[PDB]
Order: sequence, then structure tokens, then C-alpha cells
Amino acid sequence: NEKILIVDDQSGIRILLNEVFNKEGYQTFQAANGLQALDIVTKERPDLVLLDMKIPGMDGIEILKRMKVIDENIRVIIMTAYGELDMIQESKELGALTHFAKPFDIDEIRDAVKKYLPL
Amino acid sequence: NEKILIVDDQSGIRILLNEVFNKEGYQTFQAANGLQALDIVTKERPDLVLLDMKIPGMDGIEILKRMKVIDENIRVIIMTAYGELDMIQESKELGALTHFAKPFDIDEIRDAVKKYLPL
Amino acid sequence: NISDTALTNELIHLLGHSRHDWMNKLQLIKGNLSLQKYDRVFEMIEEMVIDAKHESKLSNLKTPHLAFDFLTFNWKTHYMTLEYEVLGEIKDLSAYDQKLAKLMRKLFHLFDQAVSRESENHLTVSLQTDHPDRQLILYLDFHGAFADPSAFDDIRQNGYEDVDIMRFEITSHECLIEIGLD
Amino acid sequence: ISDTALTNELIHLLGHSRHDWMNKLQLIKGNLSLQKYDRVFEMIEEMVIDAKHESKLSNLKTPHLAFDFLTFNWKTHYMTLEYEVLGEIKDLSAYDQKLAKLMRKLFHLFDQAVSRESENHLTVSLQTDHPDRQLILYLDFHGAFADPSAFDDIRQNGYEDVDIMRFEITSHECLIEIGLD
Ligand SMILES: [Mg+2]
Ligand SMILES: [Mg+2]
Repeated sequence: NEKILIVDDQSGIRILLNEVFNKEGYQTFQAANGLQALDIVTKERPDLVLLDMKIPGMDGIEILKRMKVIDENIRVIIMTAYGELDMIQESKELGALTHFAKPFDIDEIRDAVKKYLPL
Repeated sequence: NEKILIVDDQSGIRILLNEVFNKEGYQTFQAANGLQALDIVTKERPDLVLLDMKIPGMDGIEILKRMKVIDENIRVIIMTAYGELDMIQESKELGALTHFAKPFDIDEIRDAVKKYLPL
Repeated sequence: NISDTALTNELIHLLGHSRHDWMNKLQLIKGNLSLQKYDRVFEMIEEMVIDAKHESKLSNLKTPHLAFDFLTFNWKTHYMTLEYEVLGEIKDLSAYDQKLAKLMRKLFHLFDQAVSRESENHLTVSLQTDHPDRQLILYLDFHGAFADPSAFDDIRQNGYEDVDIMRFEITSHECLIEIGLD
Repeated sequence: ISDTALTNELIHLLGHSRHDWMNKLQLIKGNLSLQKYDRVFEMIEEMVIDAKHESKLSNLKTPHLAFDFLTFNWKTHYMTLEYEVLGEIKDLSAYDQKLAKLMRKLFHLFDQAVSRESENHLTVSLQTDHPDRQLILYLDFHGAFADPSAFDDIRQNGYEDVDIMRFEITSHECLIEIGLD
């Protein structure tokens, strides 16, 4: 019954992660872009959000900044490729719980969510 | 008891293919570079040869040209990445049976060898 | 020898993107490899191989400027994703590099003003060299959502320079453009 | 857009990178078929690591050096280059020109020194986290020589402003250690 938002431009990645948090009985949502995410946040008000940084159009930092305007207590775990030291740092200052560099272990990602997510 | 020479700079690929033709009871040989290959051809005189085109130092076309001087009846199947239309064409004119574009199916490559290889 | 410091820094920036991309593709492979969807992994790998095939064909038409625009499109900022294919044997379309590049830059710009930003927009461009009547045909099959389709009305009416716009359908979420060059 | 000269170079380069990944996929696909799953994950990890160092090297504000290493295996050489950056990234820009020139020199020597029938491999490591030096460079070569004498010169008269702290060379290996202040 816990809500998790998956935000990545890459489709296969949304599918992958979606099929992961369902095995953990989570209520999964997914957006392929900034605006789509910001709506799902407004309406569904998710608990945890897995945000890609490199999304065409509106990047993670920009949407992470906006999600914050909506719900200041938004739990965000950013995911991106190693070598995005800028955004990784910026997202930390903006209030991102932690981050995962692709290609991450389908395992430890599922833990970090169970971790950062209450009951 | 049939001799097959694997020539690729890429180690893992040599290992891969080697562990393939052994399951087929073939006598496998492997070289990482041109000269090493030319020697194994001189001495061992292999039946079939799997030759990579992009090898640092002495490329396939150059060694395939030399293997010919040694044994005109040398059976050579070149393998390389798509987009090497030049060498693929040159090798065909020089006497290459066929070819395979990486990443090829570990299966059809094994047939092509059983095919092009007598008994 | 030593290359220009300007170029040297650009290539590093690009490879940087390419790298980021492949890390995602591996993410896909590794991810599904763990979910034990083996059949799916081979599928993906084949898609990657195909993608690459067209990447090289495009790089072998002697049309560098166009190739570069397409190859780096997704790394620059846009509100739609570009996918491309080259249908037919390669050809020395060099005589059209500058023309095509400029044309696409124009179209891409129009789509940017036309597409919506809440929608997931995708554009596929195909280069046909194998056509019997034309020296080369260009297909743009877009699909997403518009916010101002009007952006095209102009070009739709007055065509474009010396290119032949054989078709230019635009529905509610799709758009199909067909351009011939000879 | 940009200059037609550059535009064509970048396409040539991506071309190589592409060819490489097609081989890496060949490895994954190949082993994926042989059903050596555990092996696949291993390779994927290696790829991820190689990538990591590729990025760190691209973040030391040392473009010219990074470009030389990044494109080394695409140019013609009688040895393969592998490299790592040990330690947190730093703005080694003050050394870009120096290092680049230095490595070009060394690479050239190895070219005339290494044998061609042998499988030569050279690993270079850049250490930024050293306490005494601003930056150390390790070159751990392994293969076979045809003319080790090529190094005699540099080995005796050192090299300009760089400190060659170590330069062992056995029958098939070579270990160079260089410090920069
Ligand atoms: Mg992404
Ligand atoms: Mg090779």
C-alpha cells in the first residue's frame, strides 16, 4: 500500500524497476518526464520517488526542485550514471536521501527503498 | 581431431569461442595477434580459421593475405563488427568463406564451422 | 602532433554522453538478467545491435554534418526523442549533406515549438536510399502530443526551398512527413 | 553544427567506441548463450569499472591527457593501454600539458621497445591521493621486449622536470613510477 514513483526517460528502466517493487507489494507509479512526474506527485502524493537525473526536457534537478515545492517532505532517491558529480551534489543539497549509480544492483536498490520507507 | 584457429585481440572472445569448439570435439588453437597467428598456421596448419578484422598492429586483411601465402587452401571465416564494409568486401575477394558480424549467435557460428569443415 | 584544445574538449564531452547511455543499456541488461528474464535480455541486446547498425550506416553516407546532428541529437536539449534508420544500401549522399542537415535542423526546431511538454514525444526518421524514382527520401514519423500544431502550418503551405514535401499529415497525436530529394 | 573538421573526427571516434561496445556485447551475448550467468555479471562489472575510470580521467581538468588515453587503443600501437585514477578527483589542470607530453614520450618508447609477436599490455595508474606528492603516475607493463635498450637513455638521464622515482625492467615486465610536484 506504500506509493513509489519511478521517473526515468528510459522506458526499459521504468518497466524494470516497476516489476521490482511489485514483488515487494508496493503501489508503483511511473512517469517518463518532468511534467508527468509533477502531476503524479500532486495527485497520488507518493511516499518514495526514484528520480533519473538525465531526462530530456526537464532534468532531475529541475523536477526535484519542483517536487519539493509541492511536498517539502518528498522522499527522493536519485539514480544516474557515475560522473554526474554536479547533479549528484546539487540533489544532495536540495534534500535527496541518497543516490544510485547505474547500473545498480537490483538488490540494494530494493533495500534502500525498504530502508528509507517506514511501514 | 579437426584443427581450428581463433584469432582475436579481444581475449574474452578467444576464451569464449575456444570453450565452444571444444564441446564439439575440435582441436582449438588461439592467437592474440597477427604474427602469433601466422606461426600457428605455419606449424599447426589449421583446417578452419576464425579471424577478427580489427586487431592492433596487423589487421585481419593483412594477416589473411599472409595466411594465404602460406596455405592457399586456408579456410577463413572472418568475424567483425557491422560497419566494416570495406574489409568485409576485401576479405571476400581474397578468399574468405563467409563472415559473421559481432555479436553473433554462439549457435550459428558453430554450424558455419561444422558446415565449412569436412569430416 | 596535437589536436586543438577546443575539439579535444568536445570529444570528451561527447564520449561522456555515449558512456552515460551505455551505462543505462547495461542497467537494462543487468536488471533483466537478475529478474531472470533471459529471453528479454537477448531481445534488448539485439535492439542495441540494430540501433548501432543504423548508427554506422548513417556514418557511412558521406554526410557528416547530418550524421553528427542525428548522432548527438538526444544529448542536446529537446522535447522529443529522436530515433533514425537508414533503409537501403549505403550511398555517397555527400551532395546532400549540407541540404539535409539544414532541413532537419529546421524541422527539429519546429517540432520543438510544436510538441507539448507533458507528453512523451518520439520522432523516428528514416532515410531511404533504395527508392527507384527519387535519389533519396526522408520519412519523419512523429508520435506524441502537440501544444501548437500551428507551428507547421507555414512550412505546410509554402513548402521549403528546393525540397519536395510529398506528404505532411498531422493528426491529434501523430505526424507523418515525407520528403523527396533527387 | 561546428567546424567540418571536428564534425568528422567525432564521427570517426564514436565509430570506434561503437565497435568496442559491439565486442563487449559479443562477450555478454556469447556467455549469455553458454549459460554462464555468473560470468556475465562479472564482465558487466568490469565494464562498469572501466567506465568509472574513464569518467574520473575525464574529470581531472586534464583534457589533453584524457583524450590521449581515451583514444589510445584506437590509434595504432603494439600494446594495449588500460588506466585507472586512484583517489578522489582533483583539478590537475596545471599538469595537463606536462603529463600528456610525458606519456606521449613513454608510449613512443614502448612502441620501439616492445616485441610484436607478444601480447603486450600496459596499465597506467594516476594517484591523486598521495600524501607527499601532488600526483604520482605508475606504469605497470607486461609483455615481451625486442629492444629494452630503448629505455636506457631515459633511464639514465631522467626526463625534464619529472621525478622518475622507479624504473624496474625485467624479462617480460616493466614498472615505472613517476612523481610530480
Ligand atoms: Mg535517463
Ligand atoms: Mg578485435
